[PDB]
Amino acid sequence: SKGTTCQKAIVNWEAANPGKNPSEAEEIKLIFQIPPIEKMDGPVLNTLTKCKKLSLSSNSIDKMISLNMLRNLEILSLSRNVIKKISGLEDIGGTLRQLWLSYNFIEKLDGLNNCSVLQTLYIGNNRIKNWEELDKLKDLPELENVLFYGNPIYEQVKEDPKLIVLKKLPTLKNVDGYIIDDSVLEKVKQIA
Amino acid sequence: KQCEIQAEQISKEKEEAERELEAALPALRRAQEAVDSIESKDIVELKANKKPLDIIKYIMDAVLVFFKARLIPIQIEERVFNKKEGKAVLFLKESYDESGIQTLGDMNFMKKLKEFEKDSINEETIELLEPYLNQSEDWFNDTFATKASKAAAGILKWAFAIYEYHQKSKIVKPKRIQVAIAEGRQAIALKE
Repeated sequence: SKGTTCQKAIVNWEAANPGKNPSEAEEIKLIFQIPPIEKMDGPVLNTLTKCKKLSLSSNSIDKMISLNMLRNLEILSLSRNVIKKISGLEDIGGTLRQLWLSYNFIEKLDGLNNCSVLQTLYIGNNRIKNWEELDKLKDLPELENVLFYGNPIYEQVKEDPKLIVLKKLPTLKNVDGYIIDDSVLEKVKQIA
Repeated sequence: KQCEIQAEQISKEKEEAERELEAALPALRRAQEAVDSIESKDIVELKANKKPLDIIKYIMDAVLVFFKARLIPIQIEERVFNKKEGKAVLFLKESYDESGIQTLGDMNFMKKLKEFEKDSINEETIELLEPYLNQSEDWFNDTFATKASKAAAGILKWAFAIYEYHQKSKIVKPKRIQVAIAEGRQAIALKE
C-alpha cells in the first residue's frame, strides 16, 4: 500500500551490502525491510543472476510471482510473510532445493508438485489442517527434510507428531528437527 | 615416499580442523552453560512479572522464536516504544498479543527452555531472527537489558547464548566434517 518499493529496498539492500554488482551476490539478504517489502516485482528480482540464496523473510509478502529470469536459485526462504498459495515456482523448479516458508497462511499444498528437485520444505506454524496435502506432497521424489510443527492439522492429530509424520511419508529422512531412527520406524510400524 | 608426503599434508589438515573443533566446543559450552545456570530463577521472576513492559516482551519473543510456537507476524498491533531518556523512534514487529499468556501458564516453561535439541540448524528461525540481529546493539544490548530488569538480562543472555551455541554447532559440523573426510583420506593413504 505504497509501503516498500523492491527497487527502493534493493537500493538500500545493495548500498548496505556495499557490493559493486547488483547481481554478483550468491546470498541476496532482502530480509526484515522496514517498512516491510509487500509485493515482490519480478523485473527487479530478475537482475539476481548469481543468487543461490534469496532471503525475503519476515516482510508483508502476500503472493509469490516471477520465478522466470532466475537461473541458480537453490534456497528460496519467504518465512513470516502473509502468503496463502505456493504458485509461480515453475521457472525456479529446475534448481529450487529448499523452500523455507514458515509462519505464512499456506492452507493448501496445491502447486508444490511443480517442485521436482525440492530437498527441504519447512512450512511451520502454517494453516495445513488435513493430511490430504501430504499425498500431493508425496510426488516430490528428493524430499528429505520436512517441518510441520505448529500447523492446524498436527493440533487435531491427538498423537506424537514425530511418529505420525515418519509413517505419513516414507521418503522423509528428517521430520520436525528429528533424524530417521530404527526405534521411530518400529513405532511407525506399531502405529500402522 | 609419495603416500608418506600425502599422509603428512592431510595429518596437518587434521590438526587445523581439530583446533577449529576445539575453539567451537568451549564457545558452545560458554553459552549453553549460562542458559542452564539461570534455571527457573529468572523464569520465576517472569511468572511474577505478569504485566511486563514493552522492552522485556521482545526479550520473551527472542525465546518464543526457539520454541517455534504461536509467533505473531507482520507490522500489525505495532507502534513505537521509547528507549531510556533519549526520545528515539524505531519500527519493529512488536510483542505477541496472546502467545505469552499461553507460554507463561504452561508449568513446563522451565522444561521447554532447560532442554534443547543439539545440532539444530533452525534456518527457519535464524531467517525470522535476522531482523533482531542487525538491531541487536540497540535494544538487545546487555546494558539496556539489565536496566529493564535483572531477569530480562538473563533471558536476553538466554536468547543470545542459544544463538551463539547454534552458530558454533553450525561451524562444528562443516569444519569437523571436512576434518573427518581428510582424516579418512589420511588413514587410506597410510594403508597404501
